Amino acid sequence: AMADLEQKVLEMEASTYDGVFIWKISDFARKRQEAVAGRIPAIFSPAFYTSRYGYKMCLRIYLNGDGTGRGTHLSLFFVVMKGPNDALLRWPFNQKVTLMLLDQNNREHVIDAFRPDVTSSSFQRPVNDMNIASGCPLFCPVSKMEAKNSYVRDDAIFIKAIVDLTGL
Amino acid sequence: AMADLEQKVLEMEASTYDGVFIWKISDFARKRQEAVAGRIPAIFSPAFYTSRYGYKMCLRIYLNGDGTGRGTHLSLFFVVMKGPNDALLRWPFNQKVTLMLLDQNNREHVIDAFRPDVTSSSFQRPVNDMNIASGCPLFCPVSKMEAKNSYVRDDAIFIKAIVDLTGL
Amino acid sequence: AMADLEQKVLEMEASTYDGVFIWKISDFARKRQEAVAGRIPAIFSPAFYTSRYGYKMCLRIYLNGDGTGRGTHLSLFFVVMKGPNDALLRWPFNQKVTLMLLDQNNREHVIDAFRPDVTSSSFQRPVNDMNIASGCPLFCPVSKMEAKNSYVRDDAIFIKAIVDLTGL
Repeated sequence: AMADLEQKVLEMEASTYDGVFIWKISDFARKRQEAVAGRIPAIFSPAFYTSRYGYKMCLRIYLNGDGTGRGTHLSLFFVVMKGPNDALLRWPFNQKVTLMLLDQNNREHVIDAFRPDVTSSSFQRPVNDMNIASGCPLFCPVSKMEAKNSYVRDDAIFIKAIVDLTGL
Repeated sequence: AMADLEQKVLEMEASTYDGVFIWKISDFARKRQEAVAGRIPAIFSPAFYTSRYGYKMCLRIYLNGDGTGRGTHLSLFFVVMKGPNDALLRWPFNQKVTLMLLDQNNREHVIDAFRPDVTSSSFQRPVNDMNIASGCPLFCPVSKMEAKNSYVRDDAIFIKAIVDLTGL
Repeated sequence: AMADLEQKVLEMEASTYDGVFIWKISDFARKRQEAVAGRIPAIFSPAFYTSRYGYKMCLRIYLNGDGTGRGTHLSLFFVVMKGPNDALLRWPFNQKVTLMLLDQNNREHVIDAFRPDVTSSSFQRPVNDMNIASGCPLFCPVSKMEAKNSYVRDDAIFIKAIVDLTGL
């Protein structure tokens, strides 16, 4: 109860309703090692929405990679979740998604973007809490970021997601 | 206090600040029977506002009717509540209000609208937590909705309120 | 924990993210006297932001004055706080700030505005929870408001802050 209430509070505190989400990941070094050790391979971000009563979404990241990026890259994925208002939304989900690793020197951000494969189960109306994630297995080489550079600063990185709202 | 905190959280989670409110009512059948049985004739929706510091409002619904619609219609009412910034607002409340029962096939929503009766106590600056509710006693026949149709889907209905912001 | 969670909830409830904040100060008479008695010289307002992930700011008011306004004026100051996303923001803080004491008769509001002194310690990237406050020592004579007039009504006053978003 108490713990479950704190959770709702944190989720409410991180949520946004305009399709733009910024995820600050503090304690980067520790989490990065917990991933390398396979103790905590992935981390989910809090949920965010395309509009006040729009699609519910979240991100999933592997600090030491997944799939073709395992052990060599930071893998970042987008997840369509079951939203409270899904019955009012058009399905399958078909909004362009842009994902970024922010350069804290704003000189060169890592960026990738994709248009949902309407035939994939990842974008159908959610039956479970979350649909199968999809995104960027090779989002960023562990060396480009992590190592040093300008992506990690004061032991934290910022991930940014932009869900295009065309048609909504 | 714990229970009181949960309530505030849930209210904050539902609040909107642009005059548009979508109220999803799950467990329709059960609440519908609680209404027919006379155990819980009415339900208040969480509060929403015309602006970040505007009028505070909520909805009141009778799943089995009230007044001229008792036992035959779904009665939907609008409620002007005592807001924390009422001293900065113009009174009496004078914004056009639109109420809707959403068709979950978007085939044809039930809609009605009204201009507040400036001389009614329902729209004067609140002295109590809530002014006397007013709205639509004959909003929707129990048969048009409930029965089946496209308003009730997966045992839930969606009510939508839109407060016109002209002059604010 | 319990009180900690309530505090978090109260903060979230008061925050805004568009650079506009309205601060309602109730129990004016009592707090006014506590300031006069030197028991509680100043009060801080809840935090608000320039954007969803922008600068974090709050206000600091002296109901019985501070500095050149001590004992004769209401002193109102602006505070740049350490925000969770300062790494992503440009420093020093350089947005125009407008502060107002609202006339609850909307006939004559007290207003002042300033463009940050970029060389000031008050606008550099925060090292501590709060930077040195800056603002209006002689914002409003204790007599103009307090005494009576239209600023204090039903034992409450409203302070409003508007942070210009040009460049953000």
